[PDB]
Amino acid sequence: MKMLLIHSDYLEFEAKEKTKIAEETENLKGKLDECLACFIAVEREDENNPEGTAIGAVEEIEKVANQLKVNNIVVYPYAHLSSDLSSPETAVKVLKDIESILKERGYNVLRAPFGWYKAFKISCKGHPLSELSRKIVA
Amino acid sequence: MKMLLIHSDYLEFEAKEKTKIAEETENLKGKLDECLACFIAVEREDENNPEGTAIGAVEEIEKVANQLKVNNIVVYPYAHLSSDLSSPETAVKVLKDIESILKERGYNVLRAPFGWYKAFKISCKGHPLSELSRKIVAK
Ligand SMILES: Nc1ncnc2c1ncn2[C@@H]1O[C@H](CO)[C@@H](NC(=O)[C@@H](N)CO)[C@H]1O
Ligand SMILES: Nc1ncnc2c1ncn2[C@@H]1O[C@H](CO)[C@@H](NC(=O)[C@@H](N)CO)[C@H]1O
Ligand SMILES: [Cl-]
Ligand SMILES: [Mg+2]
Repeated sequence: MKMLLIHSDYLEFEAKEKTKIAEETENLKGKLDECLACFIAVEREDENNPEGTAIGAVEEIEKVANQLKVNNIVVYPYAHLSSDLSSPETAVKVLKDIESILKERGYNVLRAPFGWYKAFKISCKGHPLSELSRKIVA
Repeated sequence: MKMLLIHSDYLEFEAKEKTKIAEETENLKGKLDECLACFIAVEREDENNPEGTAIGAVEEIEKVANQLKVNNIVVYPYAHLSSDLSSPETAVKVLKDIESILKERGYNVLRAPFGWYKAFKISCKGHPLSELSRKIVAK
């Protein structure tokens, strides 16, 4: 799994174009202020252990989110972070689990929909811990 | 080299804090509209051929910019795209070369400062060619 975590003034997105793997969700458009935007590519190795991957990913997000005193999290599928992707069924499973576990831990989570081409706007705060890269190996 | 190309309504940045490897510059704030924002990690393999790498990079930028009818290009140093980075000296050499080559080919380029912490803002247009990853192996 590869993740880029961006401490943002806001993240706004709008689903524009369907792909063959687009999921119809209740958040085709969405916005979250004062948030950690987590851009996530689910990778082929993740298929070995989808559940452990989600757990590892949540541990890293919470480390960052707690250091920054941030409760708003956007889980944003971002397949461009890796050229070794998992299958779509595994990827959906892992993204929804990261969301589900974060909500159980009291975070305010907005999941952007899987399998769409989307427009987005972001403003990255630019302090020393505002942009962080994490590689998760379960 | 790893590149992530994003077709944007705009890209803005402001340098905030100097890292220990910051490039000396006066270009500390900048904005470019209707651009292809090119986030670039220069990798250690690029050390064997910095010239071919910049040429390889520009070739890929050109193919996208021509498809999308874009003339405005941001060259934005982005180490997080790769876990196997080049030296900072090689990275700047390559990024500068990318800019100068694009400039010779008629593109307008904004180059974001290397080794500074920057605030930034981007609006990605959201279509199938609006975000592209490219791996450049130099010829
Ligand atoms: N292994 C994977 N990890 C994360 N995301 C994945 C994926 N496989 C497919 N996707 C999703 O399908 C859209 C098209 O590839 C991807 N779309 C995107 O990454 C958008 N940023 C484009 O605007 C994403 O929703
Ligand atoms: N091989 C390389 N390729 C591209 N950029 C590189 C580099 N080595 C160092 N940098 C730059 O130094 C900052 C601190 O690592 C890097 N900073 C950044 O990538 C910010 N966007 C996130 O901190 C970047 O400016
Ligand atoms: Cl979804
Ligand atoms: Mg738009």
